[PDB]
Amino acid sequence: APDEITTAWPVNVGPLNPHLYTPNQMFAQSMVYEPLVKYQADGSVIPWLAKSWTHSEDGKTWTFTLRDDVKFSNGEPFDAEAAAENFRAVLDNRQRHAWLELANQIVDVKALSKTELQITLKSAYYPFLQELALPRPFRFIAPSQFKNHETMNGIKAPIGTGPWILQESKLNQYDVFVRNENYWGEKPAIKKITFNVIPDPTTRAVAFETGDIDLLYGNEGLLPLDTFARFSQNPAYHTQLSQPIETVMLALNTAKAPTNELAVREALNYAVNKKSLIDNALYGTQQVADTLFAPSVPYANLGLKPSQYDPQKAKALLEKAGWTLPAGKDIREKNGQPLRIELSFIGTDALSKSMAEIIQADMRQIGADVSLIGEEESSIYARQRDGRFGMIFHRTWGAPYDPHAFLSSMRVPSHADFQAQQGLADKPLIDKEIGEVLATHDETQRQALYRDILTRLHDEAVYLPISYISMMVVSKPELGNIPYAPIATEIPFEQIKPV
Ligand SMILES: O=C(O)CC[C@@H](CC(=O)O)C(=O)O
Repeated sequence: APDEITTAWPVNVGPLNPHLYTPNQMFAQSMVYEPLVKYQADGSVIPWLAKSWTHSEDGKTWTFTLRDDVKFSNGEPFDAEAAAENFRAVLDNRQRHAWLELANQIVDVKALSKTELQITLKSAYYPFLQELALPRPFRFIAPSQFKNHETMNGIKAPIGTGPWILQESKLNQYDVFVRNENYWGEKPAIKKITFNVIPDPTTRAVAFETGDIDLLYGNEGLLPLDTFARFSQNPAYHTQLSQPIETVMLALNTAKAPTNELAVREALNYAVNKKSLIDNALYGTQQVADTLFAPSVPYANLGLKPSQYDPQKAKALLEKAGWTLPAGKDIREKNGQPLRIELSFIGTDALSKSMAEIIQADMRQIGADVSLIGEEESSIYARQRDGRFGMIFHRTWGAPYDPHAFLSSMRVPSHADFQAQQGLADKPLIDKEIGEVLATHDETQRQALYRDILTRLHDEAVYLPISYISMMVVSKPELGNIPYAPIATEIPFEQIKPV
């Protein structure tokens, strides 16, 4: 069966609720639901569901001209009314979509013609279109699929206008998608796709080796990085390491002891040996990260000073900061307390645990005792809102979120970044400039803003950049080159031309 292919994923696709996050896997959501406008690599956008559009001279009111020849998955019709209903459906939950400034920007939406769609915003929002193209929450599910007239409280059956229809899902085993025969665009060469739920990376590797897996698409965690290196040397397989897409780092808690002290945060930076960590835990397959964003990220090439591995400098800062060594002890104490710091991570994540132990051992050489708290992913995401952490693995989102959406998110008190930045005297001002960066049409004002924000976050040592990671692919040679989607979180299955 060429028309058909099997792949893998650590967890099920989820309910495929277009307007909800966890556990709805993004790539999947992007398979079923579509946007009015679609994101391009050049950073621009092309018309999609919205055939073309028009805007008020004052740029606050927008009117899109939808496609008529577009039928929802279940034969139903896609029109301005369903659209308005989705937006409305989404906005009824605006509070949680607070991270995406477009959310708290939509004044209201209403249906003009059967195909005319009018959107008015509080302001002439320049990130309007690029933010509609996102995988969520402004995608569309048939109105005839709510739990009342609400999607925030669940949906009926995941039906959209995508080219892929979730034909079947079975907890802990697989998720099946079939080609949507009544799609409005080009016909996807693959007719069926099957995702095998396989948590372990080593298992995913063997799974591929049996011949039962056509492809493996994911990030640094896909399969063990050394096996991937053996795999790329194998004539019968095919592998690919994309260039960096986002950065992984630790987030230090400024609003909590002892990470409430700039000295301790700076010292934590000079104590970790990135390379040794990278070469040893990531198998030299990814690259070292000095700043929150790589210099190749628009607006981020700021010449920020990299903190180099320097145990020497490390313990010197720490002591001047009042954390001295007591007779007969390896760990530093201040006014009675030891320099203990807890590091939370997904206990069942082989990668996090490794960098964890390395970091732990690195810190111990400067008199700091870090405790590893490997926990359920649910408790981890919990401590991120709660702010119950000392240090915490965290990562950016790749294009097109980085850097504007990811910054926007820092303002919302419902996330790790906000939480970690809390105890910063700069915070109020930083959030002020993020809203301003999202608000100015002047490129030079924008350049300066990103500079001020990113320089503060950097100088105040909020994070401990570790590495810029890549997307990897392992596939059967018959599938040819596996393309990358402009949106970092999507998998371009429709482009895969088998044999
Ligand atoms: O799914 C998205 O579009 C953004 C979700 C984001 C976390 C959040 O803001 O709740 C993330 O973890 O990437």
